[PDB]
Amino acid sequence: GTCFDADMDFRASLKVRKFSGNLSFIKDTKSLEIYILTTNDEKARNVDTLSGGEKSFSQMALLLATWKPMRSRIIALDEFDVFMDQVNRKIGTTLIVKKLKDIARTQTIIITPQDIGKIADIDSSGVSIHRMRDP
Amino acid sequence: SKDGDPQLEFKVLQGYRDLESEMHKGRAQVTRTGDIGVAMDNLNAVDSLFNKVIGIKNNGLFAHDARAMVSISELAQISVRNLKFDDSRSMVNLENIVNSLKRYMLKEHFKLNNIAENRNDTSMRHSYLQQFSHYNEFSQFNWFRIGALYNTISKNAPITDHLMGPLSICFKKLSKKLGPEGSINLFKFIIDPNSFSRSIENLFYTSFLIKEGKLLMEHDEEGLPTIKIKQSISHTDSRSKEIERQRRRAAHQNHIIFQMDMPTWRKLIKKYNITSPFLD
Amino acid sequence: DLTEDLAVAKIVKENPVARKMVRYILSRGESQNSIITRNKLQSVIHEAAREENIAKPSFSKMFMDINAILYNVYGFELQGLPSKNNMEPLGHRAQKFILLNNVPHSKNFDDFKILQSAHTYEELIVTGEYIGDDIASGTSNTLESKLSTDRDLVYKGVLSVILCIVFFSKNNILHQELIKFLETFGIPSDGSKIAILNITIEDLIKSLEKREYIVRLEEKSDTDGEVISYRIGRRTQAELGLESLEKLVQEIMGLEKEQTKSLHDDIIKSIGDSYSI
Amino acid sequence: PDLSSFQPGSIIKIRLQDFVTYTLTEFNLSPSLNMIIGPNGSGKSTFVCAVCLGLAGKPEYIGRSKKVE
Amino acid sequence: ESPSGYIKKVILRNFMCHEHFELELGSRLNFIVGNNGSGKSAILTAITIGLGAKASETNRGSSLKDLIREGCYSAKIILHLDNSKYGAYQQGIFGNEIIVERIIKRDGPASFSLRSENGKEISNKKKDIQTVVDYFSVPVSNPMCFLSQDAARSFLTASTSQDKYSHFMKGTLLQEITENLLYASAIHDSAQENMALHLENLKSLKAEYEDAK
Amino acid sequence: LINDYQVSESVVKTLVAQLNIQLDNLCQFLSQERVEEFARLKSVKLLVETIRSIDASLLDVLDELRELQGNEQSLQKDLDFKKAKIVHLRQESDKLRKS
Amino acid sequence: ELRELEHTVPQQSKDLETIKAKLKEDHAVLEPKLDDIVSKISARFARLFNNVGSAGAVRLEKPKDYAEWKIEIMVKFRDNAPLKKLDSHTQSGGERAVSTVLYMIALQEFTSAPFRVVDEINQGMDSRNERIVHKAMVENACAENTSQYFLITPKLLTGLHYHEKMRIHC
Amino acid sequence: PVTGDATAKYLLQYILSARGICHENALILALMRLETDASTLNTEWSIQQWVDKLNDYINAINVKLNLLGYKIIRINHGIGRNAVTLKAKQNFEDYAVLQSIVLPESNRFFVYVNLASTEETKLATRFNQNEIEFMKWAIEQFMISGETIVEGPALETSIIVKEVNRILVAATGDSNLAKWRKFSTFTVGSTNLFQFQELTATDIEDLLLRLCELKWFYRTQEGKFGIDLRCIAELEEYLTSMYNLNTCQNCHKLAIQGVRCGNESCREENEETGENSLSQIWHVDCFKHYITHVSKNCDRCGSSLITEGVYVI
Repeated sequence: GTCFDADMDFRASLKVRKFSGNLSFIKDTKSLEIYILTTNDEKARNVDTLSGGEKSFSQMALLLATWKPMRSRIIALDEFDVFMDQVNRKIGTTLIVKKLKDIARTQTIIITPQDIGKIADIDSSGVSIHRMRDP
Repeated sequence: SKDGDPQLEFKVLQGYRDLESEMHKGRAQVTRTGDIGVAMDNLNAVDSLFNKVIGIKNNGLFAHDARAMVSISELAQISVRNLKFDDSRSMVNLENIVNSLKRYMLKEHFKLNNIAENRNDTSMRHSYLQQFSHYNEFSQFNWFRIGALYNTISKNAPITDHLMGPLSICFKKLSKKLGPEGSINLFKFIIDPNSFSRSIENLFYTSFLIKEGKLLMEHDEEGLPTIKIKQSISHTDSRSKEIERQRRRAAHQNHIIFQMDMPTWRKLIKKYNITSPFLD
Repeated sequence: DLTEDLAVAKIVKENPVARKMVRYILSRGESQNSIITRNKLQSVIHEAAREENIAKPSFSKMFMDINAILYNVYGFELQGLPSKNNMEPLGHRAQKFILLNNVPHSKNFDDFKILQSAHTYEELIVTGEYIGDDIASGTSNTLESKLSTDRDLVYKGVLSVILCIVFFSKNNILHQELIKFLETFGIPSDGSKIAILNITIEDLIKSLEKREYIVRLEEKSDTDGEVISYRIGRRTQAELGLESLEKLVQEIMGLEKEQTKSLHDDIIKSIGDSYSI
Repeated sequence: PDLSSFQPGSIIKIRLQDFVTYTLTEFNLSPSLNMIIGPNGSGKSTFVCAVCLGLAGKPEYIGRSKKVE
Repeated sequence: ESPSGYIKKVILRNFMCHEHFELELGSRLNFIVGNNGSGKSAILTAITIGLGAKASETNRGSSLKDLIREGCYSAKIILHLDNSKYGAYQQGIFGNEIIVERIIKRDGPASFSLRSENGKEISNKKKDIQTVVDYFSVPVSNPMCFLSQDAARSFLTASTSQDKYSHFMKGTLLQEITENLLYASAIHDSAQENMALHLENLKSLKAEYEDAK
Repeated sequence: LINDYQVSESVVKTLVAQLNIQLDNLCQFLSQERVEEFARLKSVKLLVETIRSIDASLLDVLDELRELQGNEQSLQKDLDFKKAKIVHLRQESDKLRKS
Repeated sequence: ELRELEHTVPQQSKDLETIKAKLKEDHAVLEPKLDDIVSKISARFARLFNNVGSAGAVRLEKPKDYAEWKIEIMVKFRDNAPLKKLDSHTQSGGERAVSTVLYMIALQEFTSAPFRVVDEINQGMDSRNERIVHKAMVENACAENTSQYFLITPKLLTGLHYHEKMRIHC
Repeated sequence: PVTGDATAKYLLQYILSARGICHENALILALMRLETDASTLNTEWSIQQWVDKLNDYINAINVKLNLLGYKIIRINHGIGRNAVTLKAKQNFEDYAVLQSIVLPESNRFFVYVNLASTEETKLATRFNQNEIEFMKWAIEQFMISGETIVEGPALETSIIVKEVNRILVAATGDSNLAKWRKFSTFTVGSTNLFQFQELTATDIEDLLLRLCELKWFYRTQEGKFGIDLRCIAELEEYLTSMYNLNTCQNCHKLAIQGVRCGNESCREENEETGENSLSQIWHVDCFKHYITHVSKNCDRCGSSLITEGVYVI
């Protein structure tokens, strides 16, 4: 059931970036193979042959699919790593916002060192941004 | 969603949370009275709870179930050996010996957890040893007792420490010799005749001086950096210089992307009237 | 007391080499709680005789004088270790000697000192810690405490528990048996250093068998491979007397003193063939 | 210069053309010590990318760029 | 519609990051923009402490003394959650908002406080606060319930098959249930060999029982 | 252009690996992300990295002794089985008295 | 079948004893090389911490099983804090980066590769530690036939210690 | 010999089981237990005769040890009168043998020591020659770092400053110039002792741990390594013959803690180090006895109490 839920959440998250993917969980060798479709490939390939931004996107999608089966009301995330590119980090942030503002059964407390109030819109409902005094 | 209504999960969570406490508080009575029927009722209740869980996934109670079953199994397998081998004759084997040798509970429960275990339940002198087989680690038994008991009352060995017998038997020197009041431009070290590879020496070291925090230097309209020989504090402590560098770095720093291969570079030597390189 | 003390002053003033050798024996026996052999004794006494250009005296009289001095000044006595191949203690014939007092033990000082040691232990390892650089306060030993090592005391405790384990093991314990015993006690044998002993179990047992506290037995066969047994050393037999082990087991049991009877025979039958007497 | 002064696998001359932003790189390397002390963004990242791509390594390992182009 | 139990206001009293803090958090999403010298966040540690999560799982402080602000003796943390929407926990007596408060002093164990909407104290035992934080399906024993900086920076650099599979197995409770199952199998083998020894002893006692019939 | 002979990427890889300098080796090239990764590395992988940096013969002998340790552990289980077989031999002596 | 087992046990027993003998001989011949390696790296560790002034130690853990052979790094940066393992809980990222770069420069003479490449060390840290590390590397590089070292610093500082072997370049 | 020599050997064994060093109260209660183990119980006995007979027995055994070569030297303590016992849990154990076990004045200790300097009999107690030289170098660094040239106004507060301030306000309560900006710290080299050449770090660090837990080195609340009372009682003349160290107004008392000012009128300049290197040094107890008696002014050619009060760490 958890594998099915992770697969459906993965495909739902990848449909935002007009991509198609699936999961393949095997317990014989304890390895997880992920197939991701590129922009123009007509075939889903492994994430090892993908770019850094696509790898970060797949990692974020896997994290979302692993966290989705939980029913926790309040969660928190602070000091996210910046190994990914800014052009991909922006798309990942918009994807996170669009996925977390649709459902109201879960409340998230995101802590980002960079500015989000300037690059992202404010009129979008379900988004609350706050700042403190710079030390 | 009726499938997995939170009241069922809350109820089973509270049931596990107080059942584990009941087991932890009744393991002593189970060991003393020797009646495993309490563990049987616990297993029956666990099976019933799991049957009510069947249909909805719940991974939180699995760890508690594993802990309960491992505790019951170890308690049974230890009480079977610690039980009297005969109906009347209480066989004092090596197990009873190691139990009576590891019966000290002065700190691991009396001081670490601030709990006082009960002491009420020839042949009956065997039910006070099964409740002392849950160490799972070495820093719980008071080895210090048997340590201090040795060489004092049992071995009476003279432990005396002997006294202390064997003990009782390149650019810095150039800037200094140039003078602190003397100021030299950054474009003076680059101009070198008969060599077209020495112009990449100083342009990477004197990039900016406002970060150094010496003084407020005037911003040039052309964009070339400026530098003035001034005294700098030097201390052995790392933090004393770190806080100073951090407070000096608080000033504004110009970030210009100017870069070029020195167009009309011969105009520098016209005013800098130098031919030999300053650096040796 | 003045008559006995003055008699020691006469035999000490007669030859300072006696004082020299008795203080050397005391230092060698108290520095690392080690043993002394006979040949070393003759070598050091000959060195002292050649240094102080005095003819070498007899052996029995010198041994008696050393015993009297160490018994009247510090209360100790140099006890000789009986031979293993031969087995009356050989006072002037044995090849191994050890210092040990011959005083009747008290019955309240042990309780007070163990109560004080427990009061300290309540503070030493709070939350699984250890005194020293970890503890903020520098006076970790409270400037006054009857432990004096904080390292060798738990070592002596482990030694005593090993002695009891081998005692109740019919004087014949297997290496795997003691390994699993230390495992169920809590001391791992996977090779990790002990947080308090700062040594492994194999180095500990090899230093113990080197300390002559335990004797190893090696046997070779076809189906058993390399079997190793452990025996009680003669030093333990000379140190731990019958009343000493009786008090030890009655303190370990922690029962009433009225049931002390009929237990001496049980202890004798459980220790097995451990004493040559 | 010397045989024992240069360890096996050492590079002496640096020649970068039409690759780095400066496009004209001639760096002098010494067997004693070589340091690059400058401000951020002056071209240190480009220099390390050039010297690691001279080995023809994987561009995704450093994470600076996706492809060689 | 959004269920109750969500955070509304956050305040920190005598804390290392912010000795005097005040902020409002929405029900749908909460975004915080700022910089911190230390690796720990400004509100994550206080929220995890107030919700019942131990500092050992957060790996932020080695001891409880370092979490206290320097210059003060007690560290006060207050939490405010709304109960006006669906899924209220005794809204009649606890009002529209349930306030939980935890005080961490230098000496002795940490102090707690359970306040209603008016601010009156009801109880002090940890079982009550554990129940009120577990009723809203908020698990504090799961380290993935609150994503820290170290866990995030270690999971983001795990974009390979084996490490991804190990991280997925190390999810909320997958690693826990797998290790529980393997330990159950191991204790089953040990119990079965112990019962084989007991069966040998019972065969001896039955050979003796031929003298009891 | 090596010795006036056109090569490919694999030739450059083996040539640079033969000169004891590599990019995958964490003791020859470091960066911010690589330093942060090396700081959080376990001790066993740190030992593997060190033995890779010093001498591959250490890797060979280490894997050899590891597989031989696994083999001797399997043989320890085998000798436990043969001890069980000795107990079965005692049972067979009892059955021989029965016969 | 037990007589057949009696037939089959001698070769398995001699294989057991031969494997045990080869294990013990391999351990005996492997101990000296790892011992000298760890002693040399600990000597370099102590020398570099004497040069920088901080405190630290490195010890090799040798369990009974060789599969879990682990090496520990015990660094004590703070005077009040006792000896602590290298982790993110005891110290911040700066001390961890310092330990990593000193461990990298320690294994420089043992590695056969000539040049060491490191960069991005002064990110939010005091440049005094990096200056001390650079001056220690300079003092260690005064000898002949020394390994090449490439140092890249995000920032710079004036009033430091210079040598005749360094040259400013872009 | 049934009770006299018996109790003498008992007290000697009890004082040796504590690494030579033992509290006066500890020996007093030990002798209480000895005298209760006698034939009759002595209830009508006050503390003065008890400590008198205790000192008498200590002398009667010290003469014997001197006839053998050792000695039991009694010295005072640096920490003040009412602060040596207020450390933690004055009496560990109630279960008092007598109806009352109290002692207001307890500042004198006892340490096992000899008089021979060569000692050709002993070669190594628990450490070989390398560690012997290491300990010698550590003692040399501790001695050479006793004096300072400049101190900070930090006013570190662990043990002695509060005691000396309490003594000052008990004698003359002003609390105006007691916070002096100059100190005299003898305990130096916490992390400086880590700098060693021929050995590794783990061995020296755990050997230093074993030393400070073997009653040979003491630390402070901050963790400052120092030289405890055992060494200053054992190395009586070794700390004065090698390096000139001054004593108090008594016969011979090595002062490591107490009061020391030496502002400008230092002693003779035979050596390069000043700050009263020949005389004019008092302990905390000696300073309390001086300020509570006649001649409140110091004997160093005039020195007011305002400039005095310098802490000696």
